Amino acid sequence: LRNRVTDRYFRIQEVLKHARHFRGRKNRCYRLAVRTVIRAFVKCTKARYLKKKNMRTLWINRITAASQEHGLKYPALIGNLVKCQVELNRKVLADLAIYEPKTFKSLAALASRRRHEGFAAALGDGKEPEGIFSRVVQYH
Amino acid sequence: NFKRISYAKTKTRAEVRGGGRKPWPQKGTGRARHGSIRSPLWRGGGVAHGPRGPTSYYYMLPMKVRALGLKVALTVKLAQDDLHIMDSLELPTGDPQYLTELAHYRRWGDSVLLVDLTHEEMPQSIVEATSRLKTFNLIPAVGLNVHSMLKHQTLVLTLPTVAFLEDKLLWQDSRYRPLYPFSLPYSDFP
Amino acid sequence: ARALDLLRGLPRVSLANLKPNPGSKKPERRPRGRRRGRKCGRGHKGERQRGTRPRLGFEGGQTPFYIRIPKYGFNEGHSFRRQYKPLSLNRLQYLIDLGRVDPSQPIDLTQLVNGRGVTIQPLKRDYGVQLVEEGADTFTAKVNIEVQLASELAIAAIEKNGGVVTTAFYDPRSLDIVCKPVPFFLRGQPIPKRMLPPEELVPYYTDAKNRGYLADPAKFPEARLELARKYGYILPDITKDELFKMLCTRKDPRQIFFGLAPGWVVNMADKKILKPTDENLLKYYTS
Amino acid sequence: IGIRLTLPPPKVVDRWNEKRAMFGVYDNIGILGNFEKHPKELIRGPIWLRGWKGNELQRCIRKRKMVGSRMFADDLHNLNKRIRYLYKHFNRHGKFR
Amino acid sequence: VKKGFRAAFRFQKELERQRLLRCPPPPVRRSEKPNWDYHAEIQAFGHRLQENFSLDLLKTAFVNSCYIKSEEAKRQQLKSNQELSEQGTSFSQTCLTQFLEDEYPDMPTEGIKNLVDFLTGEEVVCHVARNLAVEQLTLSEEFPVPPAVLQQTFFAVIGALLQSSGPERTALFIRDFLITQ
Amino acid sequence: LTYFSARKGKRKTVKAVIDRFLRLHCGLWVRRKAGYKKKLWKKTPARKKRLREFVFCNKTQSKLLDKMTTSFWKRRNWYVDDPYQKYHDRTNLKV
Amino acid sequence: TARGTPSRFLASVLHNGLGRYVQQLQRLSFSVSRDGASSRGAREFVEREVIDFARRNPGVVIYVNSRPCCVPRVVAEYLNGAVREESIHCKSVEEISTLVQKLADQS
RNA sequence: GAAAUUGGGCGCAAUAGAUAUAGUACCGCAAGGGAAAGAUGAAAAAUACCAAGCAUAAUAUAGCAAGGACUAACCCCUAUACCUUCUGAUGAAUUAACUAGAAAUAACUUUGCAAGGAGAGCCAAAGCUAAGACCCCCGAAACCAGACGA
RNA sequence: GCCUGGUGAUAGCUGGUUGUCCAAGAUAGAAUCUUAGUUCAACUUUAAAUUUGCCCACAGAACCAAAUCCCCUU
RNA sequence: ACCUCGGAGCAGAACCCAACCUCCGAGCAGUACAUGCUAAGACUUCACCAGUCAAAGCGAACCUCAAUUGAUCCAAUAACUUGACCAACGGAACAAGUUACCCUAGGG
Ligand SMILES: [Mg+2]
Ligand SMILES: [Mg+2]
Ligand SMILES: [Mg+2]
Ligand SMILES: [Mg+2]
Ligand SMILES: [Mg+2]
Ligand SMILES: [Mg+2]
Ligand SMILES: [Mg+2]
Ligand SMILES: [Mg+2]
Ligand SMILES: [Mg+2]
Ligand SMILES: [Mg+2]
Ligand SMILES: [Mg+2]
Ligand SMILES: [Mg+2]
Ligand SMILES: [Mg+2]
Ligand SMILES: [Mg+2]
Ligand SMILES: [Mg+2]
Ligand SMILES: [Mg+2]
Ligand SMILES: [Mg+2]
Ligand SMILES: [Mg+2]
Ligand SMILES: [Mg+2]
Repeated sequence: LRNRVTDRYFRIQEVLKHARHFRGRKNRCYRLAVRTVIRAFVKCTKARYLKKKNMRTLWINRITAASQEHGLKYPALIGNLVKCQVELNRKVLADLAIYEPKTFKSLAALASRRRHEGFAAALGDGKEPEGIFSRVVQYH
Repeated sequence: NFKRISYAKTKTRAEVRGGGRKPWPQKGTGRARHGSIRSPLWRGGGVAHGPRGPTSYYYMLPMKVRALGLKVALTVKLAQDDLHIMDSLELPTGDPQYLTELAHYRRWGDSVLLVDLTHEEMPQSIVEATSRLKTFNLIPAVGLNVHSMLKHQTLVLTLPTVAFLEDKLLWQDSRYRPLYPFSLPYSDFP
Repeated sequence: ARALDLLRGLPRVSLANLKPNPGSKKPERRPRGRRRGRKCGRGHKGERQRGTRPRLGFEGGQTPFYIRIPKYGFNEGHSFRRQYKPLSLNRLQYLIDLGRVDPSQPIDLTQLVNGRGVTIQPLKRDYGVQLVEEGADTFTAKVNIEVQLASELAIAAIEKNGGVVTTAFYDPRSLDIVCKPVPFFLRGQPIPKRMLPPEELVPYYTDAKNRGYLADPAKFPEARLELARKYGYILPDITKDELFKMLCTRKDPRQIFFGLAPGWVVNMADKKILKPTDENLLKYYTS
Repeated sequence: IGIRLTLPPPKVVDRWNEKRAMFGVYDNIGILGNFEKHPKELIRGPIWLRGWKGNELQRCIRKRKMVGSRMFADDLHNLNKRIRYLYKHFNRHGKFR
Repeated sequence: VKKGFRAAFRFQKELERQRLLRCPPPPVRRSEKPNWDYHAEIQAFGHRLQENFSLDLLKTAFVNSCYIKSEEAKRQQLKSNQELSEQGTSFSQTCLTQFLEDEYPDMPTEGIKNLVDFLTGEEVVCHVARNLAVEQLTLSEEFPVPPAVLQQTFFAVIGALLQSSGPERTALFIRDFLITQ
Repeated sequence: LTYFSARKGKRKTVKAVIDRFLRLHCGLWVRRKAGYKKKLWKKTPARKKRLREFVFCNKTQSKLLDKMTTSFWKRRNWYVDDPYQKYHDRTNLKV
Repeated sequence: TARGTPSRFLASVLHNGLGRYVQQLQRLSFSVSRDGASSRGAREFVEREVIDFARRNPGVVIYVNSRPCCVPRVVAEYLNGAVREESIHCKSVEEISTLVQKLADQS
């Protein structure tokens, strides 16, 4: 052996500090721990996409539930709040739903009022006065 | 590296002892197919690509590059303020401690390379003083190289060695390509 | 220089500061890791991965390119053909101008070697120098050259200016002693006699038109007169000027060096010349 | 666990040894001693590789022709087989041709 | 026996770390470890909080009475803390009652007394003074610094800030460290 | 070919290559055309004129022939009355 | 990964922005070899940048130890008694400046 | 594939290096094959922490055994083991150690010198000299020579 | 037969080829005792020199469908 | 049954395009003896090897067909030239059957 490898405890231990919490021999036997540790890191990076996705569906569940408390449905609320130029997002609406339910009730009132003006406006067709909450603020 | 010769050798799978016949048959056993007990996979087998024999690392740079290397070492020692020129290496006494005290007083350095013109005509005092010191080394002017000018912090020439080095190194500039080696006789060389 | 003045301010150059010129050392590529080795550059398992690709030229079974083609003798007698290094007159004027070839002496082949004007190698069967007409206009030198071949226009360009050309012959042995004479006088042998040309070259060196060294010195004024008429210059007589005694000197055939004789042993060490006085040796060396 | 538990004894190196202090002297014996010796006549080693560098097949060929007559019997035999192997390897195997 | 030194050194220090995790030493005070200049670090404690002190007065704010007694127990082989801590706790009690009577006018005074006795409790004040580097500068007898002692040094530091730069800056100090609790 | 001989450890030339081809110093290999002296009775004179020609070689044929000879064959040759001597240096290329 | 590592909630030390802002970094401890190639950028940091740095925030007390080390370190200590030891091994002065300002800015 | 001619260690350090502590033990009728292994200290007239495997400490619905997480180990959600061979069956109980890219023709990059280069030989119509940088491991049936065997 | 040697036999066949990170990168064929392979080409890669490349409009490309070639402008 | 070369379809309109795909054929004959010599520029069977076309010139007069074929080395010959059903037609200078005794390395 001219130069054989001295510093090999530390290469193993670079892998095995990530495996100490597995089960079975994956927690100790480098050959098994490498496949599981690699595979854990791949899951760990593909899970960033799913973290974002699952938060958003969680918010849609909470906005759906809270808006069904006021008779609205979820598409009605989101649509007719966009149409009022209230560009709050799903995270904030879900957090208002839980922590500030009067603000959420008033947002559901603003969205159902806008929804009815959409109905009455698109029923009596022709030149008429627009709805009060139907007006938009032009930016230039 | 040019003088270097590595004596490292290992044994290949042919040179290691025994291992002439198949250990077990090719197919019938459940073991791996093997051809000798001395193949490089076995504990005790030969080495597949180990060091082979004495190897020499010999190469010559052109002599103009060696000569230019000596020049460059001299200008660098002078520019870094490490060249010192004596008129002769004649000490008032032959003790080592005198020479180390002198080198400490003039702020030379930890290690001094003293260079005299010939080995025969080196004064007895500097020979007795530097033959005992580990870091102050006498060398003839022929012995001057670049590894030992960089190894030593200061370098000390005498005036005859300076004329010698100017002669021997300014010769490589303004000389023809050789017809035959310069050890052979020429019109004007020695 | 500002650069040594930079070297003042920097720490001392040591064996711990040194570094190769960037670009000198390409890094070694070796087959370890994800990129440099899994198949390690051999590709998929075939014959080129196993290591056993057939010899150079093998086209896989059809008859190879370098064998479908008829043998023709381009290189038939290549190592017996004679070669002659060219020396142009542009080159020789160049050597005379820079002090490397002294034109106030005879220019033998030793003087072109010692001025390092022409490198000739007797192995690789160079038989010496041939003069070359390149630079004939703008050649202004009175010279005495001994060159083994010479074109007519090069003879004309030398002989116009008051020069003399002759074409000598040298054996490979003799040529080898001529070019580098000093490693011959360390060989200890007596100076040999140069041999006469072979039968192919005797009609060359016995013609006065190409200034042979075995030709008549009675047919030379006719040839000098003929070139002087052909190329339109009035032929100067070499007899008048002061270099004439220099411009007349030839060494006879069977004499390799100029002032020396065959059979002498040059003693380089104590600067003597040992000459033989036995009659059999004198019959052999003065043959 | 192939790692050592106590750290090894320290490696005391004398940089101002006789060999180290005088390394490299007379490498320029040619260029500033009137070319009477080459530097390759300074190197000591096997007689077949003083001032000569070759790959392994050339080292073996040179060793056989320079010193092979007084080599021992099975060393000579091993060396003949190494030239025979290395011949069959350099000349018939590899990637580039 | 593999030749070399670097893997044996790394492994030597990992063994040192597992020795420190298996049997950790009892915690020593900070002034008995390297990189300590007491004076420089009192000045740093001043500039850290964004105010000025008279440095000798703050120095006496960190000097307990237990430390002098065990110190003179060590002599046989300094102004105390108590005046500044008296002034500091008297002042901080009355200023906390000022703030909490101003911003809660309807509270009973039993409630204000229990709030103020929370914001000057041992739990709160000891939690605050272990993160303002008060404990590191306390000259106490025993380590860790016992909570009654450290309460006393914290209100000594308030007393020193009072004599330094008046009641308004200490009011802002007490506002920014005790009321935010 | 032989990359390292057993006697010298040098490269060897393939002597078929020398026997059939002509290396000009600029790097061009000249050859003779295959079948230039076969069945001339059944070839049209245009074709016979084409076969009696000295034809240059390809780029990869040229590099294959360079690898199969050695540096002796790649060398300047100042022959006396060489027929091919005006074809060694390459005149007037613009790459 | 997150299941291997511990986690915590976002916090301050003593409500660090409410009343006033307090620099959470108490001590730095540089240790720099005098002769040694790894602490070159540390040397040029002590000579150029550490005095300016020491003036830009006086609540931080800085100790430059300058012993024969083989790897130079900086040791940041924080008000809540945390200790971050980072190396400044073979770093330029600019890289050390960004590291020290990084340690200053955090808690 | 000529000839004339020319003229001590940038080693190994107990799977390494010798097969070697020994051609011993063992195996074979025989020729012949052929091992393994030791570690205190100045004195024996001074008797820690670390592989796999386990134990301390068995187990709790669900599923390539994780990841996102989470107050919370599990429960929720996402997720067709690795190598190799195919366009898309093979091998591996596990740990430790050992175990596989060797050539500088030409080109390129970097120096030196430059119509010359090279410390003879060799090349040269900007070349030549020097360096750097490219070419694996295991596995048959066989054939031949000489022994040992009824 | 078996052993030792030649012998590291040979194997176009099977299996295997060990740090990191980035970049560019896939489908015409012709010969061959050749179709389990090689050689040339095509494609691919780097470096270098230069000047056009790609897309395309009129006009144009034979007698006995979809389109393509060619091609200035852009 | 086939193995090389050519024509047509496949593949309708530049080029190219397979098959143990569909149909025809070829392995010559005839005439001329300037079927002399040279030489710009091109095409090209997807490489190479082979193939094709050719103005001007010198010298003279005043080729048809589609395929109609064979490298190198070697022979024969003073020379010019000539030499294979080398048809397995890019051709090894000359080598058959069989093994349920087969054997090994592999593939399905
Ligand atoms: Mg989404
Ligand atoms: Mg053997
Ligand atoms: Mg074998
Ligand atoms: Mg071994
Ligand atoms: Mg061994
Ligand atoms: Mg052994
Ligand atoms: Mg364990
Ligand atoms: Mg599940
Ligand atoms: Mg792998
Ligand atoms: Mg018997
Ligand atoms: Mg093999
Ligand atoms: Mg094969
Ligand atoms: Mg990419
Ligand atoms: Mg064939
Ligand atoms: Mg095959
Ligand atoms: Mg165009
Ligand atoms: Mg083509
Ligand atoms: Mg065939
Ligand atoms: Mg065929």
